[PDB]
Amino acid sequence: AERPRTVSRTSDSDPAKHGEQHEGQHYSIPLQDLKTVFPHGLPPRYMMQVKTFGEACLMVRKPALELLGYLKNTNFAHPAVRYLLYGEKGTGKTLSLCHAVHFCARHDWLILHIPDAHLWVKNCRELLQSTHNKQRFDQPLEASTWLKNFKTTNERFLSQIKVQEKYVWNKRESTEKGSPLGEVVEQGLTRVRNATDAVGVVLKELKAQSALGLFHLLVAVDGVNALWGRTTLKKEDRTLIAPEELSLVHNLRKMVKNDWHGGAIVLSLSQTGSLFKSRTAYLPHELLGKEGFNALEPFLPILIPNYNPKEFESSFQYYLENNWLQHEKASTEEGRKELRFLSNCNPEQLERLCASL
Amino acid sequence: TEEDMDEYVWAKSSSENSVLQTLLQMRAAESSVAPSREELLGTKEVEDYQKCVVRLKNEGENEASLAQYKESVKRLLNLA
Amino acid sequence: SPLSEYALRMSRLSARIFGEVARSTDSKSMKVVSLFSEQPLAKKKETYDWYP
Amino acid sequence: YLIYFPITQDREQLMFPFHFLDRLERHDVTCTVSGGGRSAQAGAIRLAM
Amino acid sequence: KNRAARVRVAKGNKPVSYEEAHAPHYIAHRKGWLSLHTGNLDGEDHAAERTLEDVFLRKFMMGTFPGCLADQIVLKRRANQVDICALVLRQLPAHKFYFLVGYSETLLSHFYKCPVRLHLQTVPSKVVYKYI
Amino acid sequence: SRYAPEFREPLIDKEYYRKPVAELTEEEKYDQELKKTQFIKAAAATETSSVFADPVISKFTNMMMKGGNKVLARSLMAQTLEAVKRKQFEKYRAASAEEQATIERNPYRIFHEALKNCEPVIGLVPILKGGHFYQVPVPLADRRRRFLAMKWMITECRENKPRRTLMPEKLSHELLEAFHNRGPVIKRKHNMHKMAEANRALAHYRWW
Amino acid sequence: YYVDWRMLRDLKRRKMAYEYADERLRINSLRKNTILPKDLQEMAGDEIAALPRDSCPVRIRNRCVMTSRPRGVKRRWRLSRIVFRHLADHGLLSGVQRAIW
Ligand SMILES: Nc1ncnc2c1ncn2[C@@H]1O[C@H](COP(=O)(O)OP(=O)(O)OP(=O)(O)O)[C@@H](O)[C@H]1O
Ligand SMILES: [Mg+2]
Ligand SMILES: [Mg+2]
Ligand SMILES: [Mg+2]
Repeated sequence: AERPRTVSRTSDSDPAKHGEQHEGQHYSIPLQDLKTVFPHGLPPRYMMQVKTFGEACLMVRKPALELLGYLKNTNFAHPAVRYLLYGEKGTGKTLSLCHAVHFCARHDWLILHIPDAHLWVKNCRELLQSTHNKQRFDQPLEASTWLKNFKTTNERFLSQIKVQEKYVWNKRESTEKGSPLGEVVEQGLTRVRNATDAVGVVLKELKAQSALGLFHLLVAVDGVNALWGRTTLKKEDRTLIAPEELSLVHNLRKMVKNDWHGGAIVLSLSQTGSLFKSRTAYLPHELLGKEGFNALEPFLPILIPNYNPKEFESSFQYYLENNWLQHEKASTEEGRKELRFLSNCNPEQLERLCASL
Repeated sequence: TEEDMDEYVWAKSSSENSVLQTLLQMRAAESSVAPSREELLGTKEVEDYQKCVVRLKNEGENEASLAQYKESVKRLLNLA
Repeated sequence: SPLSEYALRMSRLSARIFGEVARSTDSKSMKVVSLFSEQPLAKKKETYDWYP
Repeated sequence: YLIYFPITQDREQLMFPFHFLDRLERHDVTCTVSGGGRSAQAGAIRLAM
Repeated sequence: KNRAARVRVAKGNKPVSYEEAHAPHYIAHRKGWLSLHTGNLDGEDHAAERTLEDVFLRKFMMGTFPGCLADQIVLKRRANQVDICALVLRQLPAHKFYFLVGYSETLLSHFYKCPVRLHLQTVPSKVVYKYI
Repeated sequence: SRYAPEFREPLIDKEYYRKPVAELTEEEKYDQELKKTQFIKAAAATETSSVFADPVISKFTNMMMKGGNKVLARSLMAQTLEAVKRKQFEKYRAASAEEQATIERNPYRIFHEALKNCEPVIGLVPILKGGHFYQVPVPLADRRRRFLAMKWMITECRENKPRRTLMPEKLSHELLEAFHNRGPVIKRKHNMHKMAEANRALAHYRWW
Repeated sequence: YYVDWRMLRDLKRRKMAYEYADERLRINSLRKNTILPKDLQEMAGDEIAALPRDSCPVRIRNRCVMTSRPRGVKRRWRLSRIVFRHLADHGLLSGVQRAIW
């Protein structure tokens, strides 16, 4: 029947309203919030679902409800708390983190969202050296893409916040103290050479100014296990580089530390895209390693499991509600029981199996 | 060094520093006068957190052992 | 990973006990140990007594 | 079985015994397959189940 | 056509023994092995030296008992002992066999430095398995 | 074959075994009792009682497989079905209520009706008359008619596509353009029929 | 008498390699390293060269012990394929049978 179809949608567009009662219900993300809060960070296959269905709807789940609860009770005076979303492949870690990014975005937090951190440690076609420190290297294209997305999300706060120091981009170009933070972002996009340095200024400024009570800061890094791992980038001597050497990686490692206050850090682990890690590695120590684990502790691990019986029915009815499951036998009880076995209630596998059907 | 050791020793480790640093920042935010190192690391909250980290490092890491670590962090960090 | 002082000094203590090469020896120079630890081909009973 | 058998066709081969007798979700199986490849191991389990 | 160790058909007047009748593919199926040593077992050495001794020991017995051998000899090695089991026709007088046994044993014990014994079963005439 | 000729092909129809005894024709009823005393071949690894298993598509997959790479061929077919479902959903949403009714969003029904349209009914065959071979129009059999439709599809997409296009994007665009009877593979069917028309004169040469 | 003059030359090569085994070992060891001066290594390169050519153990060829056939030999029995098959096909090799499977 369609009894879970009633449970397959909720009218509470605002993430604050959500609670345990709303579990297993899909809340539509407003169209403006998709083009502002989420210009990046949504999974690639989910983005295909948003285009075809014409609407983004994120199932409310207990893991993402627990996280939103901690964010509501955040003690800004106390140091920032690192929340680590760890789970098996396809369980929904990225979209559980995107749920937290929506809650903070609607309360007027300053979103510092790194959509994927594996992209910064592999397949780089332009790798320059840094003037600030000659040991470090600069990734112009990787930094330029992030800045354009960071600009879109936080466009409102780019005029209020203002630099507290003078930054000399070139001999002929410098940023006077007091100018809006938007100017730092504008120069980075204008001159790609400084793009990897504009990012460092942005991260440094926000971290320092957040403690002054002007704004809250959500450092949401998905794929954080890349920072303390290995790279597949080679130097001019054909010798592999290390994560510390890279400029973007080094700046971020500071933001994920609990030595500041005025915000919260939400981290996620992703074995997908990871370098030199097994396919069946999901636990925090296996993916972070000894260096990554020690860096982040004390952290709060939040397990993202597979769909429970209530959530699987809600997802099954959501696909049926949009006419996605076009096979004649999919709506039947023998189809549903089959799809439960093959997918095993895994969110990603269920989306893949239903995609072909 | 720490890397050489086969059995994790929380005492004089990266964990103890990270825990002590957090507790120092927590008492400072409370506006309390700077406390002693032994005072911060003698509390029961820190005792349990030591036991949980050691289990993850020595006994083994699993969802059950990670759940125990989650509770200790909540008590140590005064999270609801 | 690199070998710290403890690791390297333990490795030399082990080699000293088990009668292994204790110094850092190139792959080329490890043939001298092989030449004098293995019976040469011409000294094996199969070779010199190949024929009745 | 979703982890051990990342391929759908191997999982379908494990589904065939139970789906045929409409006994899905009514039994708990513990398997121990050694030898062969992915497809040969799914088939051996199908017969054993 | 295969010509190996096959006593070919004539016109039904050729006597053949059990050993001769069976072609190589019947080895280990209908007929066994004439020599039994441990040198061809897995992880065992000195197959070449046992095989060379067999070739010589067969040529020695043919010459030492010329025309007196009813069938191929059977060689049995146990420990360092060698045992030669030969079917011999009753052509020679009895005392001559005692001489050739004493001679052939002592000579082959001082040549291979092992205890060698000769076991002789005398037949009235060659045993014919079938006429082919 | 390792199966003796006495072995029987397996029957993997779930409903058939659970039907009431009276609902079965006595011919079908007879075979069941006979099979109790016969040997049964083991089911193939791709033979299941799944409700989503379609023999036509399973056959089409095997005709795309190269070198025993079943995972890749099955993956390409899954991407094709998805590429067709996503192409019809886009058209459906961007269409009026009147147009929306006609649009078909079932990929399995687009695949089957696309192939049937391509099927050629009559194709030229070499037939021997007076110790000489002539090309005489012949009625193609069911199996040969079905094979030709699939082979012509897998061959237009494999070859006559841009270098950077992918098979799920060429095959989807060809199944959809053969679901409306306006494609290259339909033109290939129209050539086989056009050639048989020219050689109708030799039709009577057929002896069956 | 050995089978042929080729087996005779091979036998002598095997007896001169046994005589020069220790010598060619000690001298060649001085060359197979990176710890000794290159002047000594260049000189040891000539002392080993000066030894008689038949002392070199790579000039030995394994021949059938009974027919002196250079190729086709099986090293476990030291017989050519032709001689091996004659003994094997007659039941004279202990445990050797035809392979049917
Ligand atoms: N809360 C949710 N609402 C809707 N769909 C979801 C949700 N969680 C998971 N899914 C489904 O599961 C798929 C995979 O989710 P996601 O990529 O977020 O998981 P993940 O655990 O981060 O994966 P990976 O380990 O590959 O990084 C999504 O594309 C979607 O189809
Ligand atoms: Mg993810
Ligand atoms: Mg000669
Ligand atoms: Mg040679």
